[PDB]
Amino acid sequence: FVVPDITTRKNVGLSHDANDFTLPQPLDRYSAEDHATWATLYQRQCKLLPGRACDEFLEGLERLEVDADRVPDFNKLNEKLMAATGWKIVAVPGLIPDDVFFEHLANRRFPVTWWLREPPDVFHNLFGHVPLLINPVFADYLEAYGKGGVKAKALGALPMLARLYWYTVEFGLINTPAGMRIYGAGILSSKSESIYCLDSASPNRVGFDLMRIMNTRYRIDTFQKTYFVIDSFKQLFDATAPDFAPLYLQLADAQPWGAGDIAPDDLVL
Ligand SMILES: [Co+2]
Repeated sequence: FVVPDITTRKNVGLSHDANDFTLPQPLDRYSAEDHATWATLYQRQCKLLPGRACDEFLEGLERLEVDADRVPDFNKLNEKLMAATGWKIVAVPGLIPDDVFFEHLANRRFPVTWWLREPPDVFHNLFGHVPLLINPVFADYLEAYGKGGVKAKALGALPMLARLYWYTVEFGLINTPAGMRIYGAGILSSKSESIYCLDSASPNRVGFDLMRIMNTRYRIDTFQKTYFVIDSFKQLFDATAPDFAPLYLQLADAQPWGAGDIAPDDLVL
């Protein structure tokens, strides 16, 4: 049997723009159970993340006044985000087409799935992804990433950018004098990957390298086998400076690294 998935079920009776896929945040659809689920997830992550999340992340939660006890009102959050870096969040139904996603980031809009899991949802997207948007260097990286979507689409290279996004914005680590810390949203919203990625001898921790990353496969249904480590958000922004077109064409011919591979030139940590 095939039953409707959570995206389908949650969006019953709702609409979205056929071109940009946004909708007003449907506040009336959040039940008491939704707010309680949010509060439980927020409490869980805030207990586990000190000394694991990068300090900027935890500061962003506070500066944006991300609600601890209910699903946040996007408009209220936007008042703080806009004043900090000129970014805003927009509600979307769930996963959206790549060219739409890139167009949003290129215009300093961060798409956030509106609905919550039952006890890539609103907790993952808002709690995991949004706090670092108050950091001007990280925000500029996302904008530059977005702006690259047009060229990538024209060259059939969106999956090569998707690898960069996955291994930075979703699953990135940042080294600090106090020890390795986490900035990837997929880790920051996770119950246990937050532990494994810092504490386990199992995964590879490899120094950030743009070409290497864009040549690296990833898998979505398991903890990462490789994490890429930056020294600064400036390293991410600076990585977007050159022309990606000849990088894409070089990679198009190559065999990608597997998700668990170590490459000959890796700086291994
Ligand atoms: Co994500």
